[PDB]
Amino acid sequence: YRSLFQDLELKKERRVILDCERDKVNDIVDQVITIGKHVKGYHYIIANLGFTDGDL
Amino acid sequence: NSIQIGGLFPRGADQEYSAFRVGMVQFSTSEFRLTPHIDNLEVANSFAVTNAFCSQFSRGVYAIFGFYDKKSVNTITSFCGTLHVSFITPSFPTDGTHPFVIQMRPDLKGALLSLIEYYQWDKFAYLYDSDRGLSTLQAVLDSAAEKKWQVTAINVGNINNDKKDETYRSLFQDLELKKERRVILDCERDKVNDIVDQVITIGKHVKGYHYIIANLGFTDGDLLKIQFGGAEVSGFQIVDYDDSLVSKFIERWSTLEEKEYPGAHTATIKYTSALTYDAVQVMTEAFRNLRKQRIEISRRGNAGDCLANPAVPWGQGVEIERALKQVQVEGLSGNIKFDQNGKRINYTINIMELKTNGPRKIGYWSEVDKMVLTEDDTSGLEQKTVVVTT
Amino acid sequence: NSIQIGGLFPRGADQEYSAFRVGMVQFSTSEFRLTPHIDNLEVANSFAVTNAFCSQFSRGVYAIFGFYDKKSVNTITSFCGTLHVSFITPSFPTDGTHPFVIQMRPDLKGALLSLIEYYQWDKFAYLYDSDRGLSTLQAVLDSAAEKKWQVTAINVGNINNDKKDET
Repeated sequence: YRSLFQDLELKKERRVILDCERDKVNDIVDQVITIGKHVKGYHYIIANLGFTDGDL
Repeated sequence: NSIQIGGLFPRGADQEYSAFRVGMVQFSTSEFRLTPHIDNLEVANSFAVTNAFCSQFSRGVYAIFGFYDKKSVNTITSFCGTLHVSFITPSFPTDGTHPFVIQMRPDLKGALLSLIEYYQWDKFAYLYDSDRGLSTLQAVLDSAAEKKWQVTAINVGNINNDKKDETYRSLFQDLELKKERRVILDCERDKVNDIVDQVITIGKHVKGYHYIIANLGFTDGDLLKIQFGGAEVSGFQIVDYDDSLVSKFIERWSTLEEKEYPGAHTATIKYTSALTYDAVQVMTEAFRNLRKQRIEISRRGNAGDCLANPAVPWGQGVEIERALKQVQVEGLSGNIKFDQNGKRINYTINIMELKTNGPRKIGYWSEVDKMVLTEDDTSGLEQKTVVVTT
Repeated sequence: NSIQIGGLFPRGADQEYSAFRVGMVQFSTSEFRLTPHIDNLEVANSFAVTNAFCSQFSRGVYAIFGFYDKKSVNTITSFCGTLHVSFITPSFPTDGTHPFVIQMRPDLKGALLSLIEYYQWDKFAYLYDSDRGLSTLQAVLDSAAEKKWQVTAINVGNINNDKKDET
């Protein structure tokens, strides 16, 4: 993910749409909290019916 | 000689008690084997301190070991200075030069005030736990008006454990009223990692911020969680793991049984556990020198009641206080030399910075040999300050 | 009833001991006359505190009176909260709400932080004796960052009595 998110910061995407299960979402959500790039400016979209089932 | 010593320990400090027993394995010589009167009692209640104290005072022990609270700082410095029994601790030093008080924690505010002058700050936030006293707060405020600094000093120990998540959002957003990119944290490694996770809660650990941890346990924190967060973390770790004397201890420490000795099998170690093992080296070298000087101190329970009015003690412990201060040994915390008051001297504090590759030394600080930088082969984060000739 | 009470007093506080006896003249009713176990001892040494304490604890007294040092703040709040004997003092209050601790000094930092807002200050010098604790220093610093104040806080109790003119 540090290989992936720093490649995402080559284009610096403030617009991320995640399409995973609520375990695999919260894996990637914690990787965003790992790199710490969940500050204002970014926008995130979870693409399952379990929006409240994540780590809100 | 079965030398009766003290065995006070706060409850939950069993890793320090584990390294206490490692010193009881390594430093129990054939000349004498030490006899600990183990009192795993509380530390905040001085009633719990006094009953463990006056029981060992009824034993006639010669060197009491443990910690002390900021409540029990004036219990230990009052009775031990009066009842002529030396006390050894890894806790924070006392401002008053009290007799019979030996203490394993070297003074950090000399390197700390020198560190802020290195980073050349003028206004910074200073969150602090008041449980180790406010003498470090008195140090940064006396240098605030001296070097024209604007300290944002807010206590954090007043926050109860019930709601210590919304109070930080009240606190950090008030810290973002002035937007402090310069935060110095003065807490224990549990209370540091509480506040560190509150920084990760608000997410303001990005580049631009700077953080300073103000204890000797810099590697004892949560380094991996904000190793790649973006901000710059700079601290002090006295346990130099690069030393072979430290590493061969870890080769004995990390191979211990974790079930038998709790918190031992991990390769990392608390500095309080390291200062505990260093204290046994000083205590053994003392009674080896009492065996060399042949000052026979054979005391039964003649001290006895600590409520004797007046309680006049046996005066041979004054030389035992002196012979502790005459011990100059090495160890896990470098050279261990004492003054005439029990404060550690001729030490060297290693300035440690958390980087992308992890913790990294940039310099060392001794008490009179001040902050001299240590070599800076910047292989990781390869920027190397491009020389522009003209 | 000859009610045994405490009689701890720091040495040199005899004017307070004088008004203590005026209360022993005025407020000694016919129902009961109080019995002070007078201990005019030191206040900095907790050993001197404990022997005067545990003697009256051997008496079985009901209300111990005196002062306390910032050294003996954690001697009184530890034993009296444990040994279930109430203590009365005119000394400065404790930050921790300890049991069996009664104290005659009302909190001044509420009027003090309100007074600086009345004079509308922004930068001031704050010399202080640390012997009454640093809770008043904690009050003015928590209102320093609150009201954007620049406190010049320098301790003065560290100055010894030998050279307290050139310092």
